[PDB]
Amino acid sequence: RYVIATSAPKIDVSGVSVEKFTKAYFAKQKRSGPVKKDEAFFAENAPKNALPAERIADQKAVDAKLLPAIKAIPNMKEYLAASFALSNGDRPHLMKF
Amino acid sequence: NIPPKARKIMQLLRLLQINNGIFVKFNKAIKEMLQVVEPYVTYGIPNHKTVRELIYKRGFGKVNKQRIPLSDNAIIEAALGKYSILSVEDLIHEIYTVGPNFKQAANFLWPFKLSSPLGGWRERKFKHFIEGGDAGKRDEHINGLVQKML
Amino acid sequence: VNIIKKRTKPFKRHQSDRFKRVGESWRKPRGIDSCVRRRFRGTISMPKIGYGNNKKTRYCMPNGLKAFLVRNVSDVELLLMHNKTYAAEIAGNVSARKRVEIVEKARALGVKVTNAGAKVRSQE
Amino acid sequence: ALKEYQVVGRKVPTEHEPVPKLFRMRLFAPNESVAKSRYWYFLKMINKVKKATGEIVAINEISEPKPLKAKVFGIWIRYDSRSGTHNMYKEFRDTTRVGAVEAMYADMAARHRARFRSIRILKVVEVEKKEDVRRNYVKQLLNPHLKFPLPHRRTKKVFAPHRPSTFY
Amino acid sequence: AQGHRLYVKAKHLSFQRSKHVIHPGTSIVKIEGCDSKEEAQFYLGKRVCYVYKSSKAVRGSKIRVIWGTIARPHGNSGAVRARFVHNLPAKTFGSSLRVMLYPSNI
Amino acid sequence: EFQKVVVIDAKGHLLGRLASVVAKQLLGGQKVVVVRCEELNISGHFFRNKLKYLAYHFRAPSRIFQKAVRGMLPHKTARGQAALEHLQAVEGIPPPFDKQKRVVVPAALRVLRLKPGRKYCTVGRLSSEVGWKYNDIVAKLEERRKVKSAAFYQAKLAKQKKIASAKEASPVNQKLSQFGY
RNA sequence: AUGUAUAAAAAUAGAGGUAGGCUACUCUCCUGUAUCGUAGAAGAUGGGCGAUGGUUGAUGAAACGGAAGUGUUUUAUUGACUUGUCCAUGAAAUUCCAUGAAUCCAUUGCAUACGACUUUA
RNA sequence: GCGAAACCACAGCCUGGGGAACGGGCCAGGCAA
RNA sequence: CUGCCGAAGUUUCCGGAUAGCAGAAACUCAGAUCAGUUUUAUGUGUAAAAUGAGAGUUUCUAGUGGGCCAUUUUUGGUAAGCAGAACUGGCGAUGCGGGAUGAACCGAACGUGAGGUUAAGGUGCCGGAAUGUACGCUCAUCAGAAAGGUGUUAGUUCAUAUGAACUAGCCCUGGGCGCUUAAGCGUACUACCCAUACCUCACCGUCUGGGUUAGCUUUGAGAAGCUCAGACGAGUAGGCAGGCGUGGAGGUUUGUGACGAAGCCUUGGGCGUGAGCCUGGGUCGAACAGCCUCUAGUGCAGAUCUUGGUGGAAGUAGC
RNA sequence: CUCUGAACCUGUGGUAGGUCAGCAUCAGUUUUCGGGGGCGGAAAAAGAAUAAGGGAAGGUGGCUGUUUAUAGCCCUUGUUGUAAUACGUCCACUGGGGACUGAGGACUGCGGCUUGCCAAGGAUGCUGACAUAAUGGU
Repeated sequence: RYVIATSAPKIDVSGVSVEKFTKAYFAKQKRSGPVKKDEAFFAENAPKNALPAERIADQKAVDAKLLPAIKAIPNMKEYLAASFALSNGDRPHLMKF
Repeated sequence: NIPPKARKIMQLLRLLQINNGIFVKFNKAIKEMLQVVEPYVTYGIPNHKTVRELIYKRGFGKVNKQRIPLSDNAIIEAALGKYSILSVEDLIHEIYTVGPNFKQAANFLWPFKLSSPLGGWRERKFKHFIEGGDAGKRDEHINGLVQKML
Repeated sequence: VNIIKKRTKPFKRHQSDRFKRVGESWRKPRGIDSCVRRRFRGTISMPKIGYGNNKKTRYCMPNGLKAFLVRNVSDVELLLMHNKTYAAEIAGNVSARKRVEIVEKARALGVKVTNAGAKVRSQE
Repeated sequence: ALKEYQVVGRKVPTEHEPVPKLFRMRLFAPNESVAKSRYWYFLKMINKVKKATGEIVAINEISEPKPLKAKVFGIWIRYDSRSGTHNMYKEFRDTTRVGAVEAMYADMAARHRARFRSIRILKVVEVEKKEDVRRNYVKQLLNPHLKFPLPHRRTKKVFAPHRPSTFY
Repeated sequence: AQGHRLYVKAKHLSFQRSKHVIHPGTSIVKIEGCDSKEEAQFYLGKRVCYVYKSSKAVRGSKIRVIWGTIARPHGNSGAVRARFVHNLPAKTFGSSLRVMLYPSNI
Repeated sequence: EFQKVVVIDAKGHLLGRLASVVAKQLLGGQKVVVVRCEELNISGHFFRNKLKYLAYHFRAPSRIFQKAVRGMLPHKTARGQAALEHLQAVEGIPPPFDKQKRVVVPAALRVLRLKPGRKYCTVGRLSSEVGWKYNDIVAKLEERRKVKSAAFYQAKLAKQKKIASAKEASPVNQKLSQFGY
């Protein structure tokens, strides 16, 4: 619902392994990791959930399987780079996206 | 401000409320009967769809003097089993074809409480239908009207 | 079955705002030519049985509990088996001495006390 | 949405009148029910036959046999005024007989404030001969030199930036 | 500052009302570029919002937004009927309402 | 399309129709400025409108146009009072607005509303003999501004011609003409 | 606030432009869904290439603009930027929406319901 | 300096129409500082 | 304080007894009778088919026991209007949408709410809704929302392309702003706006019809309980019912209270449709309350009410 | 011997209480765009197509007059055909958009799919954020 379906020329995405992408992979980390009742005081237990490398390595593989795909289509790489916006007198119904 | 003679006639027809609707057996006595209530009712010939659709969507029985919806075939046969009416199709057939038990079948259906029509009536409503209003006889034009109140 | 009310605002007496000898307690206006009694536009409402709330929700606090007035510590004990529907209201004249006895007993019993922090003071 | 409905009716047969005569006339009604009611009123005026005394036998609508070919239609009408007794006959050029009829009703309803009940359609005929045409305006529409600019041009998108050209 | 504005500007006209009786539960909104009832079908269901500022600094910011949802069209000129979580104040007549493009059906 | 500030030229516009569209726009929280109000037009010949004013006291059409709107808006309501100040009616085209675009209202244009051969009255001509005594100076400013504007237009036209020739000379133009640009 | 973008006059029942020597021309209109601008971690780091132009900021003022000119250009130089054509990194687990004069005062009669007024001081 | 009584639903621009007075309240109006 | 029922508003004889309306009870029946009903047919009445509704009695007892308006009917009128009787409805006991506003006009008759759609009336602005489409007519130099016209518009008819006589419409003469091939009129067809109305659902109550015990591990026997279904909801006079509150009285809570009773104020929090209630804080300082019954000097906005207090008038009349 | 989920270490094991937004699959009430079709109408009328004839025109060619020419039209048949469209009506035909509701609280019943399962006797899932402020009230 929060995505506008654009009629841009379709890009082959068959190459990337999409099966590993599941609800568990995108699940938010469980509210876990109990701490002993002395470190909560003085605020000396704060960890960081910094993005794991394999999450990037997953994406770098995805980039390695989609970045080669996209440059072949002319202006596609720049088209994704550009940021969508509306000018004055813009009627979303009239101009199909 | 309904005339007293008109109100007695129309209570006899169980049209106690505005935008109500009942089935009437057309006969020689009916024409001169509803002459008094011509500016207060409209009527016409309903096709099988209108007869079917009213009983399905808005057909409520009269079981122990209660407005009991007809959403199961057991209700009709419990009340109209003696007249070989055993399901909704038979009720439609007893109404549409006007069988021997039309008097009992008609009384069993509670007066259909229709709604204000989709799109409303004509610009003016309380004149004769032939005179641009929506009162009085309209023949096969009733079906278009019921499909606005269904 | 959630705690939903057909109206929040109270019913004030007609013309009770203008006068001070006139109390805000709702009194039925019996005036023969009273247009406000006659239900005109721009007037006030009037209590009707149509304003009653759900019979499974009448007497229910916004959190779903029905207030129950406990005088002494004996009363707080009988709410042992209705702690999910009733809340131990502590009477207004119960002294601070028995007020703690009521709150400590009710805490272990599992019941909810509505005015558990009145006249008392915590100490760590 | 007027449409030309043919109506045929006859009185109820009885031992006194075993075979009733067939009365048929073409009248313009927006629906079948209006046509039948108008036919009974016409017969009461002329033959004095009640609705119960008679019955309709056939109702049928008539399309324009050549709706794509322009024609001229002359209608004779009797209209009710303050005196309650008036007669008129008018001519119109249109491609459909119903189109001519609804055109006259608007003209009657404008010039004389004429109601549907008051108007009774007396005669309908097709004008074909050039010499048959009598009215001046249709005469001007008959000569082959019909050429003139479009009248009433006047052509929510409010606040148009430029001044409208309103020309060719 | 070309960019941003993933929404469509709209103006809050008034309430749903008779000649003398007003029901403030629903409000009339005239969306730009909408000029027919058949066209307003596209905007049925979108999320409209009223954005205003205030002196108090709440959560470190100064912006308060009253969300809403377009429900049905209103007449032949592209007006729509929008219901908000809080009924709009009667002072905001003739203001700006931002009709963002979600929930998108396209 | 609506703007924070809108300039509307009153030449060749009906008073009532112009009053209606601005009345709705003013209630819409929009600032509207009306110029050349002296050139507004009212259906009916000159004598009839003269008799209308004689029965009726502000001589300025800018005030008269404002007065017509004032009774055409909820003046008693404080919302109507606030919306009144957002409307600025001035005679001629003042320098603060001469260098800005002047849009027109189709629903008020005489050519789109008046039958040919129908008499009409001009407010500035009508006001000339009722107390207004500034027609010459107002007119004198009009030719002075339009002469300067015409010279500006010629320079803009020459610039437009040069860039149009440059645009056609550009091979990029017809490279992707399939888009209609 | 969200591009907070846009200047002819004038006919409209003919206008405008275009070109020729007011007289003979031609072309466009029939709107703005037009035109301009809108490409980058709000638009990054650099490498270029390519313009070697463009975009502007900063100040140094020149003219124009009486009306309400307070803004339009002209620029002078400098500072950057430049997605104009391209690259390489980079930008994220928030891992589905919520974001100093004057008055009183004194003088003062030129006044005078009373102030005011009236010069002087 | 010493000091009332009467009175008091509440008020107080009109213009007209508002059918029963309506102006002192209602609607159209202007006014309204 | 809430809930239910709720007239009559007048015949008829004669201050009344009747009646009638509304109830309240007792009866007998739905296989019995009915109907401000309609037909059929016999001579408008009468008698015997449909459409509906269960229908009929007896007893005893509150209130009314006026009108206004409108429709109509007549008779006369009588300057002319009109008047006089009637006739039947509506208001009166009744709010809401519309009619600029307005008690009689157009709609629609009312529990609290959500959505939907409408009636009457409306879509230029104020004003919610098309500055809709098609077609004409209106030019007013007072529009508009008896007649005359060197007044037009369409014309007709008759005379020989022109006139005359005419046909009719409209103008001239005799809610605001504005509107003028309308935002005027007239017709037609689309679309839209909205009522306490119509539909669907939720909820409160009322009435009606059920179900429920060898009380079955569904446990739901305060049988005065629990449960199920449907329709319904204006209200004066008046009738019926259930409750809230005050002082005191017998019983009771093995009730509360100097760790603060009663009271009082307070934009603290709650509960109940409501009468009312419970509680937090501040003052306060010696008593008080819930429940079942008993009981009465028991509930206030009025009485030119009694008593006390206090203002404006007013620093006024003034001394 | 069991038990005390008994106290602690041991678990960093497993599930996580209200308020408010989000989407989804459903249900009731709806409003709005569609698509595909059946039957009926002069079996639309037309029209195109279609072999002619005749006719006159506001007359082409010839010359106002004229009759298909160096334009043709109209009418009449003929004409494919069971044309198609439109209109009217039906579908227990189908595909989307949006809003408002969740009353009830084991089990029954009535249906369909095939004991089980289901859109069939009324809402359940996936998630989040807020909470340590949001939602709220005065």
